[PDB]
Amino acid sequence: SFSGYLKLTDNVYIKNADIVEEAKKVKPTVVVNAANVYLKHGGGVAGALNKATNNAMQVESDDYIATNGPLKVGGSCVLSGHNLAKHCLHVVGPNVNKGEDIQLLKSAYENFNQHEVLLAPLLSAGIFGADPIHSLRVCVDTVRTNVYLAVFDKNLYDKLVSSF
Ligand SMILES: CS(=O)(=O)Nc1cccc([C@@H](CC(=O)O)NC(=O)c2ncnc3[nH]ccc23)c1
Repeated sequence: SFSGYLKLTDNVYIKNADIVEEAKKVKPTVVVNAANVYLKHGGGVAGALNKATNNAMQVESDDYIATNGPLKVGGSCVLSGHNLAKHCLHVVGPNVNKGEDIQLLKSAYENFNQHEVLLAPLLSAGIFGADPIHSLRVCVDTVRTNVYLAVFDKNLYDKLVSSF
């Protein structure tokens, strides 16, 4: 039920929207979380998604980590979407502020290819420290499935479209 999106390519779409509000409106099959390897959803997209689930996402994530250990940078896991989606694909993009290799951003986007359609943020952008224009280019050049990108900041949305 996605609406108001601008088509960038055959499979990539973009909208100036809060991913939490977009998830509550659409209730997609898959919402992507901008996760860290420990699934500690403190801030950014992860903190906002977890807060919308009344912390049920953090409780579920802590049990997952206790059983399986941390994810790899560039890796992912599928957990419940709670009240936002059927599923949440927790994807770990490299955190540039922590010295993580930006080359892992392509591996992180490759996780999207296991799902026919997804609502997602730009990986590694925001508090993760990477250039969002770079993140959109890697998204477009890596993801082959249908991805609906929610870009929170209006000025960033405008720059992303103008420079595409
Ligand atoms: C530094 S920047 O990436 O160019 N600018 C930026 C400006 C404002 C925000 C951001 C990042 C910050 C971050 O969550 O780590 N936000 C998002 O990517 C985002 N996207 C969709 N829906 C959302 N709901 C809550 C956050 C959010 C980034």
